Amino acid sequence: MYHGALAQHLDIAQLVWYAQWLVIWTVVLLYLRREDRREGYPLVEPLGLVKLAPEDGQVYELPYPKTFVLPHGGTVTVPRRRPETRELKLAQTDGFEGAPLQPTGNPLVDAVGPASYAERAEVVDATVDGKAKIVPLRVATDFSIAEGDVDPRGLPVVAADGVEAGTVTDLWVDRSEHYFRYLELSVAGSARTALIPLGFCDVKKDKIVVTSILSEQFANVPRLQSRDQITLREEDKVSAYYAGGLLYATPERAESLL
Amino acid sequence: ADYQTIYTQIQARGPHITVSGEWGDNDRVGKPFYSYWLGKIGDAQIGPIYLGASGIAAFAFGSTAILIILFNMAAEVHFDPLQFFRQFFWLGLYPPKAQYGMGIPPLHDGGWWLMAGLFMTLSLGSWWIRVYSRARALGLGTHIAWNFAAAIFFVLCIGCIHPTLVGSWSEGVPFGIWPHIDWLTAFSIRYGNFYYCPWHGFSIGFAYGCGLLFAAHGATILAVARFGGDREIEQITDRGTAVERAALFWRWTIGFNATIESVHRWGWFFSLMVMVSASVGILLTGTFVDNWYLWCVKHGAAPDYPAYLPATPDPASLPGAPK
Amino acid sequence: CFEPPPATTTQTGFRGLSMGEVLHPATVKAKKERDAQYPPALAAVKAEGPPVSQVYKNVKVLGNLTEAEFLRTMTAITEWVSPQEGCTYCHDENNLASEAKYPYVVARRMLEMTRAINTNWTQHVAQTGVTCYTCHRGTPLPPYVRYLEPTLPLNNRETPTHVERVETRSGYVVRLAKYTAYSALNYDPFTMFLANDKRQVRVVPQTALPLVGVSRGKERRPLSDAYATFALMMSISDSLGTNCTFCHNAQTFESWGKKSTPQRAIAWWGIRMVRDLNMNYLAPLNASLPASRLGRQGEAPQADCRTCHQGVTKPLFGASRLKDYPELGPIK
Amino acid sequence: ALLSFERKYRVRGGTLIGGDLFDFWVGPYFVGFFGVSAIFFIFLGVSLIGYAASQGPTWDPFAISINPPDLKYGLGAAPLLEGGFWQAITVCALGAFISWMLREVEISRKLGIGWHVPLAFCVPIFMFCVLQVFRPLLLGSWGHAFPYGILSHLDWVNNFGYQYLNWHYNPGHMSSVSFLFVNAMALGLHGGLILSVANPGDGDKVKTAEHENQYFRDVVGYSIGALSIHRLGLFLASNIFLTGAFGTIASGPFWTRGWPEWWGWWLDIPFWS
Ligand code: BCB
Ligand code: BCB
Ligand code: BCB
Ligand SMILES: C/C=C1/c2cc3[nH]c4c(c3C)C(=O)[C@H](C(=O)OC)c4c3nc(cc4[nH]c(cc(n2)[C@@H]1C)c(C(C)=O)c4C)[C@@H](C)[C@@H]3CCC(=O)OC/C=C(\C)CCC[C@@H](C)CCC[C@@H](C)CCCC(C)C
Ligand SMILES: C/C=C1/c2cc3[nH]c4c(c3C)C(=O)[C@H](C(=O)OC)c4c3nc(cc4[nH]c(cc(n2)[C@@H]1C)c(C(C)=O)c4C)[C@@H](C)[C@@H]3CCC(=O)OC/C=C(\C)CCC[C@H](C)CCC[C@H](C)CCCC(C)C
Ligand SMILES: CC(C)=CCC/C(C)=C/CC/C(C)=C/CC/C(C)=C/CC/C(C)=C/CC/C(C)=C/CC/C(C)=C/CC/C(C)=C/CC/C(C)=C/CC1=C(C)C(=O)c2ccccc2C1=O
Ligand code: HEC
Ligand code: HEC
Ligand code: HEC
Ligand code: HEC
Ligand SMILES: CC(C)=CCC/C(C)=C/C=C/C(C)=C/C=C/C(C)=C/C=C\C=C(C)\C=C\C=C(/C)CC/C=C(\C)CCCC(C)C
Ligand SMILES: CCCCCCCCCCCC[N+](C)(C)[O-]
Ligand SMILES: CCCCCCCCCCCC[N+](C)(C)[O-]
Ligand SMILES: [Fe+2]
Repeated sequence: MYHGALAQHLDIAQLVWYAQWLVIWTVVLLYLRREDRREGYPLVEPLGLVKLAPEDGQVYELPYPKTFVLPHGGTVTVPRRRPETRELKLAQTDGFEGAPLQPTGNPLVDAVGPASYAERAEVVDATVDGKAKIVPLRVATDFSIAEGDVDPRGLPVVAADGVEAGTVTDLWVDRSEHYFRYLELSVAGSARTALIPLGFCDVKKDKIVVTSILSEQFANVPRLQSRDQITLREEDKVSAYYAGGLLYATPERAESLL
Repeated sequence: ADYQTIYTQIQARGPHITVSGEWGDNDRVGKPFYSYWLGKIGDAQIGPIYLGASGIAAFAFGSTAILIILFNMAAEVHFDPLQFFRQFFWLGLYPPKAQYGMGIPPLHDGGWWLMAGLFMTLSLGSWWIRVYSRARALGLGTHIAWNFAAAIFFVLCIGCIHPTLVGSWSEGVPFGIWPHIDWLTAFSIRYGNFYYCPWHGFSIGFAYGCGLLFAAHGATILAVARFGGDREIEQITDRGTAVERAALFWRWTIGFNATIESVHRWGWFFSLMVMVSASVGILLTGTFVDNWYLWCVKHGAAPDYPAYLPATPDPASLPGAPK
Repeated sequence: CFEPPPATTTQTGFRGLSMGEVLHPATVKAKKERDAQYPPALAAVKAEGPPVSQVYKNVKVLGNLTEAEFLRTMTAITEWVSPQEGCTYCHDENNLASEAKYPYVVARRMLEMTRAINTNWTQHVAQTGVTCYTCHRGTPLPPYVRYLEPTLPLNNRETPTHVERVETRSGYVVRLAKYTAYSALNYDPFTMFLANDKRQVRVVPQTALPLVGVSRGKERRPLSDAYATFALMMSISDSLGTNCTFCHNAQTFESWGKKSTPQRAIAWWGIRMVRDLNMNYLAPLNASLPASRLGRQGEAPQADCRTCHQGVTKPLFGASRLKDYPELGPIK
Repeated sequence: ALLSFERKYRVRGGTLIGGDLFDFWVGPYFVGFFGVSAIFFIFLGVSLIGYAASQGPTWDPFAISINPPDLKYGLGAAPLLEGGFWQAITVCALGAFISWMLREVEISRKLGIGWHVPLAFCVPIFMFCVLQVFRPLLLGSWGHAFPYGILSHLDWVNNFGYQYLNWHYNPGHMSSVSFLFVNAMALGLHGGLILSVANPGDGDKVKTAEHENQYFRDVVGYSIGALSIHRLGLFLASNIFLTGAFGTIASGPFWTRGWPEWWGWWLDIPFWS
């Protein structure tokens, strides 16, 4: 006799082989792939005429809604319907649905393509204690630049075209993670300040190089509602403006690199 | 290029943060000190550290196991300091060499090994409590502890469960650098080549998979660091452009995508399955399968090849051949 | 701490299986030169006159040879075994029939052993055969022998450090490692598998599922058996200056047919030959050797694969003297 | 068709080559010039595999095996059935992998995100080249490369390792394995930490970045940080192959003995010998 041998010419390991695959596919398809759909669903498509076709499939692929109880009050439920009625200054380039869209105006200002921001909440991200998380050092006086690193305060900001766009006036730090996330500068020729994510900054000892946008485009950087405070959506608007420059700073950037 | 993804150009400093737990706040010891260079690629703050009964116990049980092993290793070189340093990697504490079944082997042939295993196990269990309780104390889910439990379970599988299932302590993993490595080949050989064990294959698929996923996820978050993608918690509760772009990158590349929260579930799952798959494989080995290669031949999966040099009949089966 | 390319590689298995030898040219060259020291065969002599069984007085093995043929054998033996010591190593210069010197009696037994090897173990030595030189290489004490406990250096012609000395307990692990291609396997494959026929090398099941009756508790061979067999294979590989794929398709070490090369079968016969040599010819010699030749357990030095092969898949790369000295076998 | 937030991102541009020619989507998939070349290489490679297999002894998924040429063919071409198919399939594979990587660059460009993913993907492509091209080139024969078979490639890995007696003692392997283990462990830690903070359970409140850092500071006395754990993860994963490659390339071209013996550089120092 043999340990593991069963009737019908089969054995225990052989059965477990099928069971393992069943467990794997069940978790992957029924659980994980549904968790993957808590954002962006149900999908959308051009109608042109009032029609109703929810489709069983749109219900089957979704998991039951979950609700997050926020640390500072309120709740968030996903998935949930989140239509984007915001007018997009984009036009079709061709007829087929797979065709890309083309901006109709200034993509950076209109916020389309890589210049798009998400409809995040217009609330100030908070520290565990309920204070504003991302703030300038003028406010977070108990914070400072580590000894050994460049203090950008006072340095000029040089855009992709080589011309000075303004002067750095402060640094916005993440009080929750002790990490700088933005630099604030005065825009030359204009009468305003503007933030820029550090990820778009090449910090040199004598200057801050920014290749994402040209000097002139600094004038239209999204503005904050408050001076020493920034909302989650504003951070998205600011970061997205510069990213948009990577593809739209000049007409050439959107065309093939090679 | 986003230089911030390589290292932190301008580091920040501020009062250290302390999040109160339901208990144990008075068990935190030390004074946080900072490292400027570590701050280039990570948080500059080191310490303080939490003590607590679980952690202390873990070190007590662990230190004992370690001393049992080190002492037996020292005996291997007749307690000579120079040879101990030189031969370290080659030294080890072995399970019983003789077959006593499940009988407690004498100290000189498996006894000390069994003792070290017991203390290591207690050490692992104690540290698990720390991993679990710290989460609950800080009001966090226990996802990490459940993953850690699977890793611990696998160690128990190769350490004592498989041995108990076949009825022999001689099958355990010895303690030592090279010695625990040698066991791998001894075990694979004894059970007909582990490459043919499906669960060895599953475990590898998930391990390689973890490599693929962390490289992919790590790179994805760095790619959207300019949009604050690293602040995953709030990207989960309030989707930002960082994760919309991350999702679209993958959707446009492979045809489907995850969410900033679910990708962590995929990673947690893949990591978990490395240990779960390995454990199932070890539980089936010796218990219900004796030779994995032959098991695959039996089920028609094993590849076969023509001979290059002449096919060679087993000499032992030839007519008139000796024993 | 590396070997500069190119590397010589051969194929020993179906294409795509990564099977074959991996050799370093400079090493191969150095070994061929060492082995090339094999003295050439002595000039042939006319077989004239009566057999030495009538001419001499104490010839028991080579009695059928003529005087000239016989003296030719003695010259070769001196060349192969004691070229530095000379005829008197085994002989009393005043009475060539005397057995007073211990090497004489041992040599006679060795003549019988050599003839047995070339006559009874052709399954291993084929028509290449062996001569006294194969093992001795020009010295009374063969450079590569084994005792009942691992010894270092492997080549006894090299002066051992204090830690290599078998009396120094602190160096045991190293004495073991250097006998198993530097692995940390805690087993001595010589005493376990080559000194005698008490153990089985095979440790892999021949069925997919565990047979009820031999797969639980004390019915089972300890896993240590698998480590030990792995140790023997590491030792065998190093002894022949080759790797596992020279004999096995690692897909299944336990299978023969297309899963093993002809060399593996020859190796199998070699294990039987060595056990025969050790149990029936070499081990019994401890009663004829001086205490200074015996191991700490009173054992006489014995043979393993390296004793003849000395790092080459074929001893002396296949060199032969079989036809030059038919008196050494095969004996019809 | 489109995720609810996807439309605004589907703009033209970002390509490396081709421009508007292939700048479009097919279902969820972005095409692009490299999307076209990828499909080309995939179709060709898979077709070659299928035809090569049809000339083989079996249709079983696990047993099928398309192998390289005998070592004797060196770096030259070999008859189709005797390694030729394998050679063609290898070229298609490389073309497909590289096209896939460059396509990811175009997708990254269009979205305005960093090129970190495709850059990371270059690592496994590189390892594939180390195994199938670089090492075989150094040894002088395509025949040293691994075969294409679900189980047969394991037989190759197996024999390759044993060609050096015990591959586990290979220093480059030891590094590679350590990175594999720590990366799998770290991924579990990272995924678990994030999930534990967003899912405290029992109706409790979602926690914070502060709680994140507090957890590991308490458990191990240090917390690398939110952004840093992602850089670390990419570093750990990448090094599985970046360091492993050295152990692979060294076996044969720079070392022909067993790997355990290599450690003689340490063990055989006369001082303690
Ligand atoms: C130096 C060592 C090597 C190695 C060692 C290795 C081991 C030891 C094991 C595997 C295993 C596996 N390997 Mg192999 N491997 C494979 C593919 C595979 C899979 C059949 C399987 C699981 C892989 C996985 O899930 O991780 C990546 C993970 C994920 C989650 C993404 C999905 C990947 C998908 C499963 C790949 C499917 C590939 C297809 C079967 C064939 C592709 C071509 C077709 C379409 C024509 C590829 C495609 C390549 C290439 C192109 O180089 C490769 C190279 C190598 N493997 C090296 C030669 N691999 C395991 C196995 O079960 O083998 C039977 C196993 O035990
Ligand atoms: C010749 C021998 C072979 C072999 C033998 C082997 C065996 C015998 C086993 C594996 C197993 C496994 N192998 Mg295989 N293997 C693998 C990969 C893998 C892993 C995916 C998997 C699980 C091991 C693990 O994660 O442990 C790393 C993780 C561990 C050990 C968990 C530790 C957790 C713990 C809490 C840590 C504690 C730390 C404390 C500080 C300790 C303190 C101690 C003190 C107190 C004393 C690959 C990719 C390859 C290739 C490329 O060839 C391969 C080839 C082979 N393996 C050969 C065929 N392999 C296992 C398996 O899956 O079997 C089915 C297994 O048991
Ligand atoms: C008996 C033989 C042994 C052996 C022999 C061995 C060799 C010979 C080599 C390794 C290597 C490696 N081994 Mg070792 N090994 C490992 C682990 C590992 C890996 C970390 C490492 C790299 C694997 C690799 O190259 O993938 C390669 C994977 C590639 C190239 C994947 C490329 C993917 C591609 C870009 C895209 C593919 C796409 C698909 C076709 C898509 C399909 C379509 C679908 C998905 C839609 C462990 C943990 C163990 C254990 C537990 O014992 C072990 C034991 C052993 N290994 C044995 C001792 N191992 C390698 C190494 O680094 O050594 C230093 C190596 O060369
Ligand atoms: C697929 C998923 C996997 C996975 C998962 C997870 N892995 C986890 C967790 C999860 C989820 C945790 O939550 C837990 C953790 O906390 O993370 C930070 C942990 C851990 N994984 C560790 C090691 C590890 N994981 C491995 C593998 C995998 N992990 C696989 C891959 C491997 C491999 C590959 O070998 C290793 C080596 C530890 C760091 C840690 C346990 C600590 C412990 O339990 O120790 C218990 C305590 C002790 C042994 C005492 C230590 C005493 C020391 C300091 C010596 C003192 C000597 C002194 C007294 C001498 C004096 C005398 C002398 C001078 C003469
Ligand atoms: C160190 C870092 C690691 C790492 C990293 C990353 N990994 C990535 C990315 C990153 C960052 C991506 O961005 C990219 C991706 O999109 O993710 C979703 C990707 C991907 N990693 C895949 C497989 C994978 N990653 C492995 C390993 C690691 N990944 C290591 C650990 C392994 C191992 C271990 O075996 C596997 C099997 C695919 C799923 C996917 C490419 C699909 C493709 O290229 O499309 C183009 C090609 C095809 C769809 C098919 C081509 C078929 C050819 C023509 C015919 C067959 C030829 C073939 C040689 C036959 C082999 C047979 C086999 C039995 C032997
Ligand atoms: C002969 C023959 C073969 C003929 C047919 C050829 C063919 C394929 C034709 C198709 C049709 C045509 C002509 C199409 C044109 C367009 C085109 C270029 C199509 C491509 C088709 C194709 C080749 C598809 C295969 C795609 C593919 C390689 C899939 C692999 C999927 C696998 C196994 C991935 C491994 C990793 C894994 C387990 C992932 C799951 C979890 C996910 C989704 C992680 C990604 C992810 C990460 C990592 C985040 O960090 C993240 C952060 C925040 C939000 C989201 C995410 C997120 O989604
Ligand atoms: C030991 C390794 C030997 C060396 C060196 C030499 N001889 Fe030898 N010889 C040896 C043995 C074992 C025997 C007996 C052979 C047998 O078949 O029994 C002999 C015998 C002789 C004899 C015969 C003496 C007699 O019985 O009358 C002679 C003449 C002889 N040996 C000569 C000889 C010479 C000249 C040597 C150096 C060239 C020499 N022997 C070396 C063993 C060994
Ligand atoms: C390897 C298989 C051998 C062959 C072939 C021959 N000999 Fe040998 N011999 C061998 C060993 C392992 C030993 C034991 C160790 C030792 O040195 O004693 C010997 C020993 C002798 C001796 C005595 C050596 C001494 O102690 O002084 C002699 C004189 C001797 N062998 C002679 C000899 C002759 C004449 C051979 C060919 C006919 C011959 N040996 C072959 C191993 C092997
Ligand atoms: C030919 C010279 C060999 C080399 C080189 C290696 N092996 Fe071997 N192996 C060989 C033989 C003749 C035998 C059988 C001996 C007998 O008395 O039956 C073996 C056996 C094994 C086994 C056991 C198989 C079984 O049936 O249980 C294993 C697992 C094995 N060999 C492994 C192995 C490895 C890893 C090697 C390189 C380090 C290796 N062998 C080399 C002959 C030869
Ligand atoms: C001298 C008495 C030997 C001992 C001890 C061992 N081997 Fe041997 N081996 C010997 C000879 C004279 C030959 C040559 C055969 C030829 O055709 O030239 C061999 C051959 C082998 C081979 C085959 C080599 C090949 O064909 O390429 C192998 C694999 C082999 N020997 C293995 C082997 C092993 C494993 C041994 C110890 C158990 C062993 N041999 C001892 C002589 C002697
Ligand atoms: C006792 C009875 C009745 C029942 C059984 C009890 C039981 C639960 C037994 C369990 C056994 C188990 C789980 C055994 C498992 C063994 C395993 C998996 C071991 C694996 C590998 C071990 C290795 C790598 C250990 C290496 C150890 C050493 C290097 C020595 C330790 C050294 C240190 C950690 C610090 C460095 C010290 C040095 C500088 C001097
Ligand atoms: C594996 C058994 C270990 C027993 C010894 C360790 C006990 C630790 C108890 C910790 C109690 C923690 N607490 C207070 C949070 O409940
Ligand atoms: C060891 C193999 C583990 C495989 C785990 C699953 C791999 C990824 C599966 C993706 C499936 C995608 N989709 C859209 C069909 O759901
Ligand atoms: Fe993450």
